[PDB]
Amino acid sequence: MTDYTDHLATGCTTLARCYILTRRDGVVMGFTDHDRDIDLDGTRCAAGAALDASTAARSLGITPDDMDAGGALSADAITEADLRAGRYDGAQVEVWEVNWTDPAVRGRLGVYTIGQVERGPLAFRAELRTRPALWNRPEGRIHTALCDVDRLGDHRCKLALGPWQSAATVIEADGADLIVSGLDETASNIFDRGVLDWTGGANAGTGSDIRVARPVAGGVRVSLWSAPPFPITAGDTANATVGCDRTADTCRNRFDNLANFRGFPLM
Amino acid sequence: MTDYTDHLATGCTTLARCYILTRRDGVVMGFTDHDRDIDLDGTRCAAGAALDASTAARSLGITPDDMDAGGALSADAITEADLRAGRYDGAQVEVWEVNWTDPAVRGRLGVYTIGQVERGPLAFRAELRTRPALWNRPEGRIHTALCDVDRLGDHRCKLALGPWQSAATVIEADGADLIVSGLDETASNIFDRGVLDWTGGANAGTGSDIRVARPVAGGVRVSLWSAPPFPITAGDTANATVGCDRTADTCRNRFDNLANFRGFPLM
Amino acid sequence: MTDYTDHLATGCTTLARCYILTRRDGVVMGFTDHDRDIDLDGTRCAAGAALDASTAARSLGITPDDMDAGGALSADAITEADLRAGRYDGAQVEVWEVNWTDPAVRGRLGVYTIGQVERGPLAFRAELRTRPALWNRPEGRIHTALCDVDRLGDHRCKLALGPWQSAATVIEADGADLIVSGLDETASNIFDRGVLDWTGGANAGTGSDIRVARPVAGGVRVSLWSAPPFPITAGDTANATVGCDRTADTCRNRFDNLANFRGFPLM
Amino acid sequence: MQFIDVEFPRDIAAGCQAVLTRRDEVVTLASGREEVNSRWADTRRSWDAGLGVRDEADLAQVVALFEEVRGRLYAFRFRDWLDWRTAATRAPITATDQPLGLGDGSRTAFQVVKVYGAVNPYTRPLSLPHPGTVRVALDGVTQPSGWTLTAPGGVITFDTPPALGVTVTAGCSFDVPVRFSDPELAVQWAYFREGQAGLAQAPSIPLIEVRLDP
Amino acid sequence: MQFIDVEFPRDIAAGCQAVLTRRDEVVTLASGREEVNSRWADTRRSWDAGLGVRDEADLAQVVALFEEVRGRLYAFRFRDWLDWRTAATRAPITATDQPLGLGDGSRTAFQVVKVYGAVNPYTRPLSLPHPGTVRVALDGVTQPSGWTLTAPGGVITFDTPPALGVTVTAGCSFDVPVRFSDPELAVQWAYFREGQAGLAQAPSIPLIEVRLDP
Amino acid sequence: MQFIDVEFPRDIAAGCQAVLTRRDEVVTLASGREEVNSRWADTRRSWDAGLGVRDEADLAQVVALFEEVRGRLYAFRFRDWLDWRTAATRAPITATDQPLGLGDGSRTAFQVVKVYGAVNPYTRPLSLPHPGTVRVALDGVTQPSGWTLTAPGGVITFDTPPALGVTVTAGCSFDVPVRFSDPELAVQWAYFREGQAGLAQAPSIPLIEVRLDP
Amino acid sequence: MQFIDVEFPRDIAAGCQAVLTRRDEVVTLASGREEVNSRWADTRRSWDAGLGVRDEADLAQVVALFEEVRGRLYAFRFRDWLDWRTAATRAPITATDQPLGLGDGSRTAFQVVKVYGAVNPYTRPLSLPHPGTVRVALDGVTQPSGWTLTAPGGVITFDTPPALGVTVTAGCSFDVPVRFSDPELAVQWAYFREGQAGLAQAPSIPLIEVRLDP
Amino acid sequence: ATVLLAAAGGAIGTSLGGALFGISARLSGGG
Amino acid sequence: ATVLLAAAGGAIGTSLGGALFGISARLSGGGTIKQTGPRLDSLEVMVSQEGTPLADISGRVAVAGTVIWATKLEEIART
Amino acid sequence: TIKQTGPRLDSLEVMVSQEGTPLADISGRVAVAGTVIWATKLEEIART
Amino acid sequence: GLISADIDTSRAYGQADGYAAPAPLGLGDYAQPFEVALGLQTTETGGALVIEAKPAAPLAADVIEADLVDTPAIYTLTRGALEDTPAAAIVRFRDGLSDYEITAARARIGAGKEGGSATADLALVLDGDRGNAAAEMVLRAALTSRESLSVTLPRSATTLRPGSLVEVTLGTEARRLFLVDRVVDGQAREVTL
Repeated sequence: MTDYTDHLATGCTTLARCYILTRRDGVVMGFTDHDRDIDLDGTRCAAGAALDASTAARSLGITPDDMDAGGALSADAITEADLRAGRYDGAQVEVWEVNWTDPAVRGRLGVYTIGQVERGPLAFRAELRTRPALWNRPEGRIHTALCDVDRLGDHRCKLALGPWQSAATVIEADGADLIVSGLDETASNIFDRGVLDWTGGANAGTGSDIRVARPVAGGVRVSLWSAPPFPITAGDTANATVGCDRTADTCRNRFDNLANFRGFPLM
Repeated sequence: MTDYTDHLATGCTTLARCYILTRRDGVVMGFTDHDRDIDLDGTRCAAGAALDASTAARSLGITPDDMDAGGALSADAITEADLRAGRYDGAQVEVWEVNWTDPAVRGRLGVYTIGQVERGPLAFRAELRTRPALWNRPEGRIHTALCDVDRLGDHRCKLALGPWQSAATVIEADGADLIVSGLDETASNIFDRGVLDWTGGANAGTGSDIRVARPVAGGVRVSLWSAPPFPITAGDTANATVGCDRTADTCRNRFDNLANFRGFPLM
Repeated sequence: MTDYTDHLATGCTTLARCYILTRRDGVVMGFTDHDRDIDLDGTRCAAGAALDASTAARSLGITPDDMDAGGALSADAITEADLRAGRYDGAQVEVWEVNWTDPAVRGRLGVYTIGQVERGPLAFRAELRTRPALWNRPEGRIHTALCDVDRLGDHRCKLALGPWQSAATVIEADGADLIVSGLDETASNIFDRGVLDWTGGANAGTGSDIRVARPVAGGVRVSLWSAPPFPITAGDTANATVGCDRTADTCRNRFDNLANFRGFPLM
Repeated sequence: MQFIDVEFPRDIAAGCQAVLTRRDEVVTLASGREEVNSRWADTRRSWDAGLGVRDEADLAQVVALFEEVRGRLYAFRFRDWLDWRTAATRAPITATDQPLGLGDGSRTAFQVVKVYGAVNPYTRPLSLPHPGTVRVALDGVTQPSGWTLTAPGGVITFDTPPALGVTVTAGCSFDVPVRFSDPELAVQWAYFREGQAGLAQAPSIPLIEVRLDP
Repeated sequence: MQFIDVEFPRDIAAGCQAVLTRRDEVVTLASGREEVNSRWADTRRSWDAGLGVRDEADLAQVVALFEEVRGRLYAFRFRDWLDWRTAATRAPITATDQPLGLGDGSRTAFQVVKVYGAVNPYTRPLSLPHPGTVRVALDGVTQPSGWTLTAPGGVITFDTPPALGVTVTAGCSFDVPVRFSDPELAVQWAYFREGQAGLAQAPSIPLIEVRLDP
Repeated sequence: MQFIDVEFPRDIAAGCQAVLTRRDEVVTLASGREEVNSRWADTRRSWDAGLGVRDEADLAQVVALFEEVRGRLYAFRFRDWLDWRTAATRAPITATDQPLGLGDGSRTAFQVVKVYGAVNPYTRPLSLPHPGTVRVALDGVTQPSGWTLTAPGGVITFDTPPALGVTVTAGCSFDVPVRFSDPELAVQWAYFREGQAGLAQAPSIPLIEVRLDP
Repeated sequence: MQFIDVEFPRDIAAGCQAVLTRRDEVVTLASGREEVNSRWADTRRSWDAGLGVRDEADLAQVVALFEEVRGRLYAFRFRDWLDWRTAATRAPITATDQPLGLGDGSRTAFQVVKVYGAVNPYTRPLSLPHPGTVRVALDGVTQPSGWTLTAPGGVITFDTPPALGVTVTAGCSFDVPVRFSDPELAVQWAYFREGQAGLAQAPSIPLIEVRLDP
Repeated sequence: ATVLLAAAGGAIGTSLGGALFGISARLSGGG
Repeated sequence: ATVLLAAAGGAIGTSLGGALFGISARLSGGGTIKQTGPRLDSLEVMVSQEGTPLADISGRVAVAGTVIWATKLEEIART
Repeated sequence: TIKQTGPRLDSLEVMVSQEGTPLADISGRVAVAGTVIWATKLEEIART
Repeated sequence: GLISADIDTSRAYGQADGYAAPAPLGLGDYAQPFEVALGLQTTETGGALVIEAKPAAPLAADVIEADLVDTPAIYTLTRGALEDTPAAAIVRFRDGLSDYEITAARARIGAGKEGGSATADLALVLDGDRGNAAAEMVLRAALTSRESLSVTLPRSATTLRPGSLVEVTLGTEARRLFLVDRVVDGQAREVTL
């Protein structure tokens, strides 16, 4: 950006800032402000329908900066269904100021993450919150009676996992209560309060929580807490994940990881 | 108004909604929106100036909505002196939507209570608060010290009533300090903290609290807590009421309602 | 202003209100609204780019009215360097309404103190807060372990003072760390936490707090807590003031005013 | 109400211009489905006058009338040539030309109404029927008398109600209540003195035919 | 809906404005990027009338007609000179001139459709075919009886559906539906009587061709 | 993009008015130092048309073209006389008049470009070369064939790339993509029927030459 | 900076307007109190051009020239008639006419300076002396060689600095620097070809004399 | 006269009135 | 022509929206965001409940702590 | 009118070891528990 | 849960005897007490957290008002009221030497300039030497803070970053030490000093 400063000083400057965007899925859109698409470092940035709003919010993070960048929705670059899916949610966009006059000088104006997303019939508004804002969300590190093991296999949990987890294919598409096949009766009720990551389909390992796993005819009907993101077709592969109630007793019955038990029950 | 919805679908609908209002007095003014007066469901709604202001505020009671209808003052419909008196205040207005095209179908769009009134030399604006807002006011149910004999004759209080109540007429009109006649010297100081409902005149049994009752020549002079609303003529019929200090001893001396004393003298 | 009211009643009124301003220094500026200069009560108020007053806020001290009398800055009347110095800060301006028609009738519209002051390249904006606002600042009367004697020699302190205090002339201008001469080695470190009122120069007895008083070659280098207001030239006369930490030990060692310590340290 | 009866001279009315305003619309979506919502008080005529005041003395007379109204106390009468004839302006206005309605044997009172259009005529009740142009015709024969016209009312009351199946035809000149839109009065007077003048037309004075709200 | 069919006089129509109203644009970023929003069912027309009134009596007739609908109740029948001819102003409209479509052996009903443009034509169904200008044609021969024309519908229904391979061609005058844009109407009539004037061009009468939602 | 190929008639183009808009400016302080910041898409041409439509039947043809575009589906072709000749308007346009560039032995494709200037010519790529006016000349001799013009592309591709140091000179008429600024279309026809006319020029129609975003 | 020198044709300049832009006023309270704010280095000149084009071919040339700078890149050379003559429109400019200054024996370089006003003159250094109108004079004699004129600089450097007491006088035509005020250009060209028109004046081409920051 | 009534006090009043008599969790969003 | 909304509720919405989602000491003046420290470990008490999140000290501090798993009671001889 | 909501104030007053708190400085007749000041250690005659 | 983004604390300084975080919230909030006591300002540039300590003078950029002609009002001074300076600023901080227990140390304002009194509690455990030193520093720094200016910066100068230090000439007067507070970086940047 030093040469970019020089370009401004000379006055021979053409703005080609490219708002490269990496979504939660990891797909990348160059989105350059310049009307002629520029490949900077091998990355074409789309001239078409690139959100402008270049100044937006520009503090140094003392104030978390949400760069409001309402942009014309480009179906090709951005999909409404994906926005609804949330693939676009939590998308980190690195705004690099580049010059058409010189591709070599790229200085990142800011690192931003879309935090607030809004939609319109043909256009959309995005608030590009800075990393401090996400960092500033409070976790609280609560310590309490129930196992805080939570998701199994985490570094704190040190869960062996392994054999209990099983993979199944959906036999019937019932939205939240889809019936699946390839799951044993024993497997059911161990996947209760678990997840059903869908290898098959758009989810690609994204799983709605299984509120209830109940054995039925033709495999286990799985009642998810919520309807699956994307319409899940029957026959889509899913990896059922063992669900622990994370009660000290439940943790003990299922795995008995005394060394790693995060449930401090008595007082 | 079901037919009115059908009329809306046809588009052949002329609005004749009438803003019938019942105040504390209970007098009803149609105040119909339709310029030609329409009588609906046995209620004549004159074409008094309709109260129309800005935009509809509609939430189904999740949020209490005060509707700020602005109505040009109509002398027949509203009187400023009565508004000052507050007979108008506390008015309940039911908006019944009717169709000029069809007189038969009348449905109440909403039931609202006038709360905040702003007056102008020739026009007035009023807020039609919903019933939840009035309900939302908090009594609090506090219980301490003084007996709840309180206002005499309250059903929970179960006051004997009967003999203590008296009938009086005003010898002189002095606003707060009006001299009264027909009251015994004994009655004075027992009617202290009492009420003096005036059967005669506009008050019609509405009485300012008597702050102090002291016997004087020409009949007891009564000092009210506040000046009576409306000018009170001398010789107006009045009803004299006992005042309960609510001190536990006073409650006991005057009525001794042990069965119904919400008094906690010694703790 | 009784006659001024009469002037308004006649309609023969010309406004000559003079915004007499007394700064912290005590210098007085006429600042009259009337374009023709008026010598009211001897003092001459010239228009002098009088600060403009437009939207009247008048509350009788229930609300202190800080009039934003920002007018074109008058260089002659007011100096920016003095404003930076703060001599202009805390200026008490008494707004006296006067009439050009009659000099004799002068009634103070209000007594005001400039509190919030801002500047523009050729203009200034100032808030003339009423006296209650400054009075309303909360001291709190805190009582705690350290000597609350604070600045020595106050009526409460009853400090002997006297001999320890000394007078010095600056030998080197180092801003906050200016080296001074004429101070004994013993005097150094007794003036630690002291003040260095400068008799010489614009300060005229205004002294920056001495953060550190460490003896060095050519007299004591005085490290003030802050750079002196106004540029202090070498050789300016100064009066060094003894600084007491107010620790009970310090209070005892330096003066031992047990009678007036204002310290409650040992529990 | 009774109002104030002050005639607007037709000569002053000469040269004036008017506009017609309707209050029914309130359309719906852009689907092509539109709903008409009517709040009434539609088709009011707005008149701009002050024309044909001739010399300043005549203008003064109208000004005096404005002063008499004093900011339009009550209502002010205006005579409209267009409505004066039930028939076409060249054509004679007759009892036969406007048909009031049909008696049911109890219909003593008939409002004088101008029906505008044919399929769904908008009716203009006539508050003031100009006197002496009123002709009433019963189905059997023209009625010389027994119809009691209320001049403020605009209602003619037959002492004996017309029998069932009897047409009532009445034609009369139209006098319409008008309330001035603006308190201020614009005046073009043309200076007299040596360069004698008197402006023939004063600037437009806004007076609005008003359908009074009951 | 059923709507209303009320004729707008052709003479008044002679003095009428024509402006094409089209929608569906809402483009995107001004970087040279264009996105075509689709409002749907557009191509309405805008007109200003009253320039064809000619005289006071005729002016009264249109005003009465506006009063009849009381503010555009439902539909209003407007004669559109431009769409009246399926061919040309100087060339007679014929059934063959406008092609309704081709019968498939099940296609009993054909709406009169005006195809405008060639490669990507927009077709406009006509609500009211002007009576007597409606002629039905089939590829083999001009078609006479057995076609049931719904005048409000604009649909012509062959009792026996035309078999595959016969082109249905119908050309008719267009009585387009209209809804007035503004309730307010300016009146320029010129006072008659001694002046004996009258006005040929009443101004500010605005109407929009309306594609009624059925 | 392929777009929609609809020609704007030269006769309709006749009589039109144009404006030129540049997007590079963004100057700095009042010190007298100004910095030029360019975001691209500069020098677009804005056209107000509909002129010279003569009789209304011809205007109807333009209206039909507007209907065909249906709110400018894709882009619409416009013929610019000013750019049609590489040379001066009276002067003949020749392959020699515009020099495309020099081949390096691998340069099969040459864009048709209008160089606006001498020291730093702003180049306008020609998206659509009018066919048959295209003349290609190799440095050695005029090239009859082997240059493959992509009409939508505006690129001429030599089957055998011109050798190093070989000048390519090509001159052709310019057809430029235009997208209309406003969905509504103003219409001036002046009426026909008894008062036969057909307004010679319809009111300005905003159509903007747009450099399409890639 | 280095800037750009691009000539603006004199014939186009003949059409161009002249206005004077001056700053530094911002006075104090309007009670009769006045304070002189100083913006510094003002006296720019405002102009509107394109009115001298005469014909379409010339209009094309200026348009191409505007495109050459692609939006006022750096400086633009403008011929100013008013500043061209140090003396008068009817009187020849001479070296003696404008006084550069007096050499002190160390003053090698003198910028051409235009002194305007007498008692408190404002002097304007000229960025570009028009070539060939630059004549150097010394009190003893008109000065020929040994003065190095930096045409971009506007500075003339004597190799041997003039000794004290000799007046340096130089008068030259002023090729003033200009930066266009607005990127947008209005094109009034009048269609040629069959029309054979062309336009003398093109409106809306504002330019501001620019005091370039060195 | 005096200054700032509109600039500060009036400014609060105008904003405050709509809020005071106006219509009556982070996770919730709707609030 | 109807009732309230913008008169009060709409006004609430417009005023609130800018304030609610906008840009993110008397002596200081700047009002730079800093959190004045609380009393912290002063007067720390042994809260019986362990549900509260633990102190997780990052430096040397004196903590009473929260009782966790006290082993019931040893009732050797109450009276 | 600007107002301060009534505080608990004196009721339920307890002696406080910490000296940070300012003294009451009462201007009328109030009963104050106060804050312990300068306790002279303690006299441990018999620890157990 | 910071994602191991580089945090540069080179400007940052200071020592804490001890700290306890009962609930870990935002990192900035966790460090907010530290920021006042040690004297630090937390900023993030390009995904890297630059903790620029308050008055650590990481760098000062010198700019000239005459040079900056972007707006006429480049000399607007955002001067403070200076009506609210605590004469006494007792700070309740745990004292490590005194058995790690909270104690109050009153910062003493210099000379006689005071506008009421404000006292600030401190979570950080600090030594007695630190006590009554840090508290005193804050009072003095704030008076300087009250004097302030507003200026407009050209796009060409991209050097300024919010939270940076500056030495802007006032043109009429010599350069005054300033701290960038916020810059609307872009074509026109307004800098709070």
